[PDB]
Amino acid sequence: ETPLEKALTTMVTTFHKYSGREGSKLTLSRKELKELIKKELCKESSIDDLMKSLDKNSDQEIDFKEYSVFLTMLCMAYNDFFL
Amino acid sequence: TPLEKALTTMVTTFHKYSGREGSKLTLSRKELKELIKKELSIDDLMKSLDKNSDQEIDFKEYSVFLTMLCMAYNDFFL
Ligand SMILES: [Ca+2]
Ligand SMILES: [Ca+2]
Ligand SMILES: [Ca+2]
Ligand SMILES: [Ca+2]
Repeated sequence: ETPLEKALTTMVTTFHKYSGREGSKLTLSRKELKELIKKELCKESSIDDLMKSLDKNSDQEIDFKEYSVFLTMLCMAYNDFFL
Repeated sequence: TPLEKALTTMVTTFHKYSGREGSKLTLSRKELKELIKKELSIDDLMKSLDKNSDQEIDFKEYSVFLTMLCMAYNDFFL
């Protein structure tokens, strides 16, 4: 309906358009995360550094809460460009 | 990239409402109540989000709101 609701909707579906390609469909592996960004945001394994930043449980996959934190970092940054 | 357009909606919506009164960088109770009603009680949500008890929602605090919503949307998606 409203652009905000449509925004939220994109965040949740985008997660699942990539998490279900391999392994648990609930978690983005390294590969799924790399496909995610490259195709949906703006690429060498500095994915590694990100993985590290986001992967709280050191299980080497990004679950949905963990992705939620990525989305936040992005918003904070989009917010500063905005000013 | 829709994702990007989504993140864009996140920040501009905040600012579409934060600069109406008081600091242009925070949402008062009134601005918050505007956001939400036009874009999707408050007292109990204020209490939830207002980490510093200053009675304004700064951008980080709004961030925690957006997360709450995604967690939810993620459920209705299952
Ligand atoms: Ca997966
Ligand atoms: Ca993890
Ligand atoms: Ca304000
Ligand atoms: Ca506050």
